[PDB]
Amino acid sequence: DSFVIRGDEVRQIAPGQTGKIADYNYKLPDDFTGCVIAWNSNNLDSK
Amino acid sequence: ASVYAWNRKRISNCVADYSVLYNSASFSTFKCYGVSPTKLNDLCFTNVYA
Amino acid sequence: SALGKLQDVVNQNAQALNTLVKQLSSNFGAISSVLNDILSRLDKVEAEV
Repeated sequence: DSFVIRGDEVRQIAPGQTGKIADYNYKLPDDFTGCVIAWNSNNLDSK
Repeated sequence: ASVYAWNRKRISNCVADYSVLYNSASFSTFKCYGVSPTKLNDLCFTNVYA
Repeated sequence: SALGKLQDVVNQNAQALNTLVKQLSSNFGAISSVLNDILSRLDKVEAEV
């Protein structure tokens, strides 16, 4: 699963989370087996 | 206020919508120690102190 | 005082049941022993702990 998101929201990409990204954009199951990988991409995604 | 003379406001006789607080992404932490911030809107309290 | 055996057999069972009921009020380290406090105050990932 992959997307670009605002850096302050990355905390929401986990089981049991709440907020606009977790509620309306993309929700992990609360027993998620997997890895969440993210990086600040301001040198390429900013425009 | 200063941290040595820290300010207390008693909060009373009202509705309070904690979602209006929790939705504000400016809050770099919102750690809660005997309640979860999602649940607050379904509770009612005998006093609140800020 | 002759029937102390039978009335003690009643008392032992009453004390055992009353001990078992009173233990529902014990926290065992939880935030409350009232199970509906936990379920109303905490969201699932905290509540299950």
